[PDB]
Amino acid sequence: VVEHPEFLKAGKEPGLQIWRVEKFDLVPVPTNLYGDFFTGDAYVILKTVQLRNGNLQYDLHYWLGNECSQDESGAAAIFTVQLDDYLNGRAVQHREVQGFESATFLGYFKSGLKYKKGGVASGF
Amino acid sequence: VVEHPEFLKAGKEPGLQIWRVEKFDLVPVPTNLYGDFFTGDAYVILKTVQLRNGNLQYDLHYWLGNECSQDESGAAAIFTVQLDDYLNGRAVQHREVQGFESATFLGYFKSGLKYKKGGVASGF
Amino acid sequence: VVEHPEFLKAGKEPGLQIWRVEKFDLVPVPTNLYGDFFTGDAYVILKTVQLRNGNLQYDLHYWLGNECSQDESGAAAIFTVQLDDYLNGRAVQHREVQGFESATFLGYFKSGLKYKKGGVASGF
Amino acid sequence: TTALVCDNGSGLVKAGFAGDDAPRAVFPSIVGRPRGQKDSYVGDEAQSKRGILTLKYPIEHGIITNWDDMEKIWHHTFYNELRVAPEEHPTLLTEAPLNPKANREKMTQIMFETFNVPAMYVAIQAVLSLYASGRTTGIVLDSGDGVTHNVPIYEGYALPHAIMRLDLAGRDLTDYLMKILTERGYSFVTTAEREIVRDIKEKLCYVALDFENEMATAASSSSLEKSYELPDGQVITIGNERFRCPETLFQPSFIGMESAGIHETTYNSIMKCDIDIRKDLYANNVMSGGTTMYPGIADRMQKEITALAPSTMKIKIIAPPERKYSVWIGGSILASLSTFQQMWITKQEYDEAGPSIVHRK
Amino acid sequence: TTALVCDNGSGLVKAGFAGDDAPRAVFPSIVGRPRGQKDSYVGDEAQSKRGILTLKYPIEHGIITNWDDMEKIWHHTFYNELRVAPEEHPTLLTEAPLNPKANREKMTQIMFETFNVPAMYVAIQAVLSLYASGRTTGIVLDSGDGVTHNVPIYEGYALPHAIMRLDLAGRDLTDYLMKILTERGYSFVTTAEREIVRDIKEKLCYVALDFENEMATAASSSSLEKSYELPDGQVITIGNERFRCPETLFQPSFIGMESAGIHETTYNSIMKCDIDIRKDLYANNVMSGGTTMYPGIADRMQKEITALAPSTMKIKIIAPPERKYSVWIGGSILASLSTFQQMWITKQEYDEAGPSIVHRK
Amino acid sequence: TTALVCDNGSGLVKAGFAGDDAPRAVFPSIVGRPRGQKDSYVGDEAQSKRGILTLKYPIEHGIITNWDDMEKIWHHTFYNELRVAPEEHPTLLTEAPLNPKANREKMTQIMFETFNVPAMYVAIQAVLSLYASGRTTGIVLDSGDGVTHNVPIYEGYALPHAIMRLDLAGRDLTDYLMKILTERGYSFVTTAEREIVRDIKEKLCYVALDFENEMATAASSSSLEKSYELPDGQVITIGNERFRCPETLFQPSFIGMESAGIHETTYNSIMKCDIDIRKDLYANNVMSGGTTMYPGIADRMQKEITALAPSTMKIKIIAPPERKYSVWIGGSILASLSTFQQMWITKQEYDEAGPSIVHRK
Ligand SMILES: Nc1ncnc2c1ncn2[C@@H]1O[C@H](COP(=O)(O)OP(=O)(O)OP(=O)(O)O)[C@@H](O)[C@H]1O
Ligand SMILES: Nc1ncnc2c1ncn2[C@@H]1O[C@H](COP(=O)(O)OP(=O)(O)OP(=O)(O)O)[C@@H](O)[C@H]1O
Ligand SMILES: Nc1ncnc2c1ncn2[C@@H]1O[C@H](COP(=O)(O)OP(=O)(O)OP(=O)(O)O)[C@@H](O)[C@H]1O
Ligand SMILES: [Ca+2]
Ligand SMILES: [Ca+2]
Ligand SMILES: [Ca+2]
Ligand SMILES: [Ca+2]
Ligand SMILES: [Ca+2]
Ligand SMILES: [Ca+2]
Ligand SMILES: [Ca+2]
Ligand SMILES: [Ca+2]
Ligand SMILES: [Ca+2]
Ligand SMILES: [Ca+2]
Ligand SMILES: [Ca+2]
Ligand SMILES: [Ca+2]
Repeated sequence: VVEHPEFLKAGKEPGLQIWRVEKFDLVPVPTNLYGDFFTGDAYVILKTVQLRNGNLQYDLHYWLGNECSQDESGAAAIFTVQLDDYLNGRAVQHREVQGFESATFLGYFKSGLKYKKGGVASGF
Repeated sequence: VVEHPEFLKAGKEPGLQIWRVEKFDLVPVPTNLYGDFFTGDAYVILKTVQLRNGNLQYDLHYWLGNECSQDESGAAAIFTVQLDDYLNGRAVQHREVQGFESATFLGYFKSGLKYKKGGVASGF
Repeated sequence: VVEHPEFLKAGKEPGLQIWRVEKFDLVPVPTNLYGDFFTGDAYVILKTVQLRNGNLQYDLHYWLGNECSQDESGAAAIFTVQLDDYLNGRAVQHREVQGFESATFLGYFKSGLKYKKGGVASGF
Repeated sequence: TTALVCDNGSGLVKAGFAGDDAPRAVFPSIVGRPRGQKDSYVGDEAQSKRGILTLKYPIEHGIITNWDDMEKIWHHTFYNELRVAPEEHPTLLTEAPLNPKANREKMTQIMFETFNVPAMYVAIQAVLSLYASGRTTGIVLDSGDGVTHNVPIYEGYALPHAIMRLDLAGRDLTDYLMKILTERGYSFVTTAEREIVRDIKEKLCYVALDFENEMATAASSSSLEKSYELPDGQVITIGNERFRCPETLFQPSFIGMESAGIHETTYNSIMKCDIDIRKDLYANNVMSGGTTMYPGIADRMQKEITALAPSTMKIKIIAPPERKYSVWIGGSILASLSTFQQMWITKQEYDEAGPSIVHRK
Repeated sequence: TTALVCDNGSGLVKAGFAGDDAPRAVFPSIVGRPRGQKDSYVGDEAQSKRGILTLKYPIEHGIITNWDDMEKIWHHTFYNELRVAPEEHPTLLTEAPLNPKANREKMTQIMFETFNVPAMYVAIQAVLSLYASGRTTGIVLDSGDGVTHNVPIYEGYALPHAIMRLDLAGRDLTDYLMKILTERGYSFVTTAEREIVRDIKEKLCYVALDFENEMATAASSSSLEKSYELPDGQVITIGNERFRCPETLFQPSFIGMESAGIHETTYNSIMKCDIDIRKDLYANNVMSGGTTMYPGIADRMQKEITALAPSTMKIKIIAPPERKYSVWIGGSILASLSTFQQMWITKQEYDEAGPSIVHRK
Repeated sequence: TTALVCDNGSGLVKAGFAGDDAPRAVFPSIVGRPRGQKDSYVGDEAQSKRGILTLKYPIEHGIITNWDDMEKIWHHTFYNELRVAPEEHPTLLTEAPLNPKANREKMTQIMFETFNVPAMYVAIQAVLSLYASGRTTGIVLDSGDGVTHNVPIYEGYALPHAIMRLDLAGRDLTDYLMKILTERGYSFVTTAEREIVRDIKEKLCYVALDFENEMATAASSSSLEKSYELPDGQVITIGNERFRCPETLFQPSFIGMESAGIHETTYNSIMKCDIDIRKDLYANNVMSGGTTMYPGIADRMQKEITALAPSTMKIKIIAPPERKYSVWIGGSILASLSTFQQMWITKQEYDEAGPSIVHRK
C-alpha cells in the first residue's frame, strides 16, 4: 500500500520502527517511547538489519495487548501483511502476545518492556 | 454366507423355497412336499415375489414346531439372519409358531398346512 | 426445621446448648444457668464435640422433669427429632429422666444438677 | 386461624383443634344409607336409624376402603361436629402403619380438591402415640376396634420392614363376648344390647397374669365373679368370661385364628430390627388405643416378653392413662409446635406438584 | 478339530465345546496372587487360598479391566478346565454390549499372539441369548453377577444407540441380603458363609408381583416365612427379606442408587427405537442370565411394562429354563452351523490385517 | 460515503456497513418464485410463503450456482435490508475457497453492470476470519450451513494446493437430527417445525470428547438428558442424540459419507504444506462459522490432532466468541483501514480493463 506516508518511510534504514494501530490507521510512535506498550492497544514493529554488503533484511512483529479490541488486533495483522507486501514480501512475520513475546522480540529492547494500562479507543 | 450351495440358489426366482434345519445345516425340502411340517423340527421359508418391472422382493419366515430342540430353533433363527444378509438385508423377517402362523404365511399354502409328528434328531 | 432461629445457631460450636420447652416453642436457657432444671418442665440439650480434625459430632438429650405436662414432654421429644434431622440425622438421641440421668449426661455438669420446683405453664 | 386434628379409626373418629389436650368430637365412623327416607346418615344418628339404613364402616382394619362414605364422614366432622369451614383451617390427618401410597395420595386429593383446605398433613398413628409418651425410640403396641399393630420406631421414625399386624381388635373381642353370653341363653345382636355387651367388656373384662391359674381360681370360688345391671332389670354375672374374652389377644385360636398372639408379634417385630437398637425397644414398649385399656394387660405383656427375651434384658411396658386418645393428643401437640408452620403441605405446593408431594424422603 | 466356546462374565466363566448343549466348565472368574507361597491361583482354588492371596475380578460390570489376570483365566480355562491345546482349536469368545473397540482388539491380539489359536470370533452376549430363544428380533434383559443390560435387537443385530445399562446385578443383591441378615445379628463376610448368603438368595428369594401388598402379607402372617439350615446347625428363617432383596432391581434406591429400575430402563430402551419396530420388541422381551432366575420376575416385568406401554400393546416376557447359560448355548449353536466355517477370523487374516479386522461393517 | 460489507453463505446472508462491529442484516439466502401470486420473494418472506412458492438456494456448498436468484438476493440486500442506493457505496463481497475464476468475474460484472456500484472488492472468507482473530498465519476450519473447509494461510495468503473441502455442514446436521427424531415418532419436515429442529440442535447439541465413553455414560444414567419445550406443548427430551448429531463431523459415515472427518482433513491439509511452516499451523487452528459453535468442539479437535501430530508438536485450537460472524467482521475491519482506499476496484478500472482485473498476481 504504497501511498500511505508511513509505508514510504518504512524499512529505509537499520533500526526499529514502531507504529500503533489507531482507529483503523497506523500511527508512528515517538522514538523516545520505543518500549512502552499500552495493554489496551495493538502495534506493528519493523526491525531492519543492515548486512556487511549494505543490503537490508526485515522482521515484522505485531504486538497484541491483552485488552485490545478485535478491530485493532485485526488491523495490526492486516497492516503487517500489507507492509510485508510493500517490502516485496521479504519480511518474516511474527505474532507477539503480551507476557509471552519471543526472545528475539524481547531482545530489541535493552531496558525491557513497559506494559501500561489503557490506550486508544476502538474504531468500531 | 455365500459359499453354501443353498445360499447360491436362494431367491433367484419368484416362488417359495423351503429348507429344514438338520443337525446344524440347512437342507432343502422336496418341492412336492411344501406344506408338510414335522412338529419336532424347525424350518426356513423364503417367499420371493416378482414385481411388474422384474425386480424381486423377499420375505423370510422361520417356522418352529412345538417339539423342536433348542439347537434347531436357534439355527433356524441364525440361518434366517444369514440368508437375509446374503440378500443384502432386503428381506423382511418373520417368526412363525405352530398353530399361530400369520395370515400371510398361511396364505402361501393353498391346501393348508400339515403338521406331522416327529422329525430329525438334535445336533447336540 | 431450618427457619427457626434456634435451629440456625444449633451445633455451630463445641460445647453445650440448652433449650427449655415453653408453650410449644424452644426457648434458649441463659448460659450462666446451665444445670438448673425446673422439675415441672422439659428441656432439649445438645452436646457438640470437636474432633482433632475440626469435625463436630452431636449428642442430643431431652430431659423430662417428673412434673412436666404431656404437651411439654411431647414437644421435647418432637424437637429432638427435628433438631437431629436438621443436623442431617448425625446426632445420637438420648431420653433423660429426672433422678435417673445417664452417666454421660451427668458428666456434662461439673457442679452437678439442680432440680428446682415449678416451671412454665402448659401450652394446652 | 387454628389447625384441626382428625384421627380416623376403624371404629371411632377423634376430631378437634390443635392446642387442645383432648378431642372435642368422638363418634362412630359409620355411614348409613337408605336400604321412605332418602337421606344418608353418619355416626350416632346412623346407628339410631339402623332399621331404615344399611350401615357400612368406611375404614377396615385401619385402612380406608370406601372413599365416598369416607367423604361423608369428613363432611359430618367439619360441619356437624366441629362446626367449621374446612377452607378456613389447616388439617392434620392420621394414617395407619403400612398405608398404601395410593391411599395417602387419594386422601390428599380429596382434602384439597373437595374440601379446599388451605393446608394439610398426614402422620402415622403409632408415631403420634410414641411422641405423646415423651419418646423418640420404642415399639408401640396400638390396638383399637379393628386392627392391632406392632410398630418399632427409632429416633422419630418407624421401621416399616419390622412392622407386624394382627386383624384382631376390640370388635373381635366384643363379638366373642357376645357369643359366649348368647350361648348361656341371652340375646343382643341388636343395638342398645350390642351396646350393652361392649359396655360389659369395657367395665368388667381384664387380662389374667397366668391364664390356667385364673381359670382354676374362677372354678374354685366366686371371688372373681362380677355382676352387671341390664337396662331392663335382670342382673347377669360373669366370672371366667371376664378374662377369657381378652385372653384371645394372646391366643387367637380362641376365635379361630391361626395367628400368633400380641406378645409373640411384639417379640418378632423386635427381632426383625437391628441388633444394636433392640435394648432401646425392650425398654420402651408403649401401649396405645382402646383395646390396651384392659386392667392386667401391661403386667401380662411384661411377663410374656420376659419369657421370650434374653434373661439380662431390661423389659418395660408403658401404659399411658389416656392412651385411648394418645394418637390424637400426639397430633394436637405436633400441629401446635412453632416449628410446624413450615411442615404443612399447602394448596400452592399441591396445585403445583400434585398428590405425590404427600410422600417423604 | 472342535471349536471351543468361552463366555466370560463378571462372576463366572462358562467354557466348553461347540456342539455341546451346555458348558463343560463353570468356575469363578477370580485370580488370586500372593499377598510363603509364590504361585498365583484361578477360580475355586483362588477362593480356597483367600488367606494367603489377594483376590481380584478381571471383569468389572461385563468389561475386561485387567488383561494380565484375564490371561491367567484363559490359560486356566484351556489347560486346567478343558485340558486342550489352544493352538489346536478355533475359539469363539463373547463380549458385553457397548464393549470398547480397544478391548475387542486387545482380546483378539492376545488370543492370536499369546495363545496361538488358529481362528477366533467375538460375539455380543445379548445377541447369543436371543438366538438361543429362537428369535432374531426382540429386547433382551441380560442380568448376571456384575451388570444388567437392556439390548434391543432387530433382524439379527443390536441397536447400540438404544442399549441401556445398570451397574446393579447379583453381587449387589448378595451384598444387600448379607447386609440385612447381619443387621439381625449374624455374620458371614468370610467364605463358606458369604457362600451361604448367595445360596440363601438363589434358593429362597423371589420377586413380588405387588411390593406393598406382599409387605402387608408378610407383616400379617407367617405364610411367606422360609427356613434355611446353616452348615453349623442353627436354622435361620426369613420372610419379607425374601422379596425385599430382589425388589432392589425395580427400586435401586434400596441400596443407595439414583438410577431407574429394570422395568423403566427396558421401557426407555424400547422408546429409543424406531416407532415401527416397537411392537416386535414389546412382544419379545427375553430374559437372560442368572439374576433373571428369581421366581416371580417375569410376571412383575410383564405388569410394570404394561403400566408404561400403550393400552393396546401386546406385551410378552420370555423366560427360558436354562437362561443361566443362554449366552453359552447360543454361542455353541452358532459356532456349530455349517455356514460358520467361513465366518471365523483366521490367523492368516490376522497376521495380514491386524486386530482391526475384528470389527464389522 | 460508507462502504458496504456483504458475506454470502450457503444458508445465511450477512450484510452491513464497514466500520460496524457486527452485521446489520442477517437473513436466509433463499429465493422464492410462484410455483394466484406473481411475485418472487427473498429470505424470511420467501419461507413464509412456502405453500405458494418454490424455494431455491442460490449458493450450493459455498458456491453461487444460480445467478438470476443471486441477483434477487443482492437486490433485496441493498434496497430492503440495508435500504441504500448501490450506485452510492463501495461494496466488499466474500467468496468461498477455491471459487472458480469464472464466478469471481461474473460477480464483478453484475455488481458493476447491474448494480452500478462505484467500486468493489472480493475477499476469501477463511482469510477474513483469520484476520478477525488477529493472525496472518494459521489453518482455518470454516464450517457453516452448506460446506466445511480447511484453509492453511501463510503470512496473509491461502495455500490453494493445500485446501481441503467437505460437503458436510449444518444443514446436514439438522437433517440428521430431524431423521433420528422422526424415527422416535415425531414429525416436522414443514417450516416452524423444521425451524424447531435447528433450534434444538443449536441449543442442546454438543461434541463428545470421547464418543464411546459418552455413549456408555448416556446408556448408564440420565445425567446427559435434556428437555425441550415444543411450541405446542409436549416436552421432548434427548440424551445421546445431543452428541450423536455433531459426531457426524468426525464420522461422516453416520449419514452415509465415505469421507474422512474434520480432524483428518485438517491434518491432511497441514501435511500438504511446506514442512517448515507446519508448526505455525498446528499452533494456530482457528475455528470459524456457525457449525463450529458446538460446545466441546475445540477440545475434541485438540485431542484428535494431538493423536495424529508428532508428540512434541504444540497444538492449539482457537475458538473466537463471535465466530458465527468472523468472516463479516474481518471484512468490516479490512474495508475500514486507511490503507484500503487504494485497494478497491473502481468502475473506471473495470470499464477500462474488464472483469479480469478481479484476479491477482
Ligand atoms: N376401657 C376399655 N376397656 C376395653 N376396651 C375399651 C375401653 N375403652 C374403649 N375400648 C375399646 O377399644 C376400641 C377402640 O379404640 P380406638 O378408639 O382406639 O379405635 P379405632 O381408632 O377406632 O380403631 P383401630 O385403631 O383398630 O383402627 C373400641 O372398640 C372399644 O370397644
Ligand atoms: N437360581 C438363581 N436365583 C438367583 N440368582 C441366581 C441363581 N443362579 C444364579 N444366580 C445368580 O446370578 C448371577 C450370575 O450370572 P451369570 O453367570 O449370569 O453372570 P456373569 O456372566 O458371571 O456376570 P455378568 O453377566 O453380570 O457380567 C450370580 O451372581 C448368581 O448369584
Ligand atoms: N449455536 C449454534 N450451534 C450449532 N450450530 C449453529 C449455531 N448457530 C448457528 N449454527 C448453525 O451453523 C450454520 C451457519 O453458518 P454460517 O452462517 O456460518 O453459514 P453460511 O455462511 O450460511 O454457510 P456456508 O459457510 O456453509 O456456505 C447454520 O446452518 C446453523 O444451523
Ligand atoms: Ca485500544
Ligand atoms: Ca514475507
Ligand atoms: Ca428335531
Ligand atoms: Ca432385512
Ligand atoms: Ca411446665
Ligand atoms: Ca440421628
Ligand atoms: Ca386407631
Ligand atoms: Ca430378667
Ligand atoms: Ca454374562
Ligand atoms: Ca393391554
Ligand atoms: Ca460462510
Ligand atoms: Ca504432545
